[PDB]
Amino acid sequence: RENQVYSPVTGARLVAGCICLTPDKKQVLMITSSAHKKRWIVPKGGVEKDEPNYETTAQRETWEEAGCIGKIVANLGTVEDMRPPKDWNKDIKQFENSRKDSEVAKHPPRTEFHFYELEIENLLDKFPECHKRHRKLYSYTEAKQNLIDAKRPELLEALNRSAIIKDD
Ligand SMILES: O=P(O)(O)O[C@H]1[C@@H](OP(=O)(O)O)[C@H](OP(=O)(O)O)[C@@H](OP(=O)(O)OP(=O)(O)O)[C@H](OP(=O)(O)O)[C@H]1OP(=O)(O)O
Repeated sequence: RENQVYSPVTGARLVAGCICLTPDKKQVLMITSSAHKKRWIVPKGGVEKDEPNYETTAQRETWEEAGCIGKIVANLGTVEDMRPPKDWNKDIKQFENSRKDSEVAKHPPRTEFHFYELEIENLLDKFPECHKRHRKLYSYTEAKQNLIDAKRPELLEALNRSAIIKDD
């Protein structure tokens, strides 16, 4: 429903999420997509009109989607979902070409993500989406490949800004 908040500039939907790390920072918590049962992503969801800050949305979504509780130790800033609209590929105009580079035709972002780094304090076996998704820890290398397989580079960018140990 329209409790959703949008960028007043780009009309992008405003989303907050967490990069949930283990205390040793060797692993990150991932959840399976609802629409696509095999795509592994990280907890995130739409900011609602009542919510006073992005941290609120991020910790609410981390609980609802991944039954995870922890403390926010870092602001990982913003990343954007620059996937083109559903209109794309049945359009006449598709790409915009430079002399030494190629780009997708200029379009507004779908989503603006505000990500936080969380240190996991507890994982509970029961949470609101406990039967709708799976949830598992992955090393950096495993995590990175999951996000490419999920076709979500903006989520990998968020992961890369975290303190996750990448030497594994
Ligand atoms: O609201 P959210 O943040 O929880 O995200 C929902 C959904 O939002 P909605 O509330 O408007 O339905 C997204 O729709 P858009 O905002 O992109 O239009 C959808 O992205 P999509 O276009 O299908 O793209 P992909 O599935 O190919 O990535 C996303 O798929 P995932 O991120 O892969 O899981 C879903 O995640 P969730 O259901 O939690 O697993």
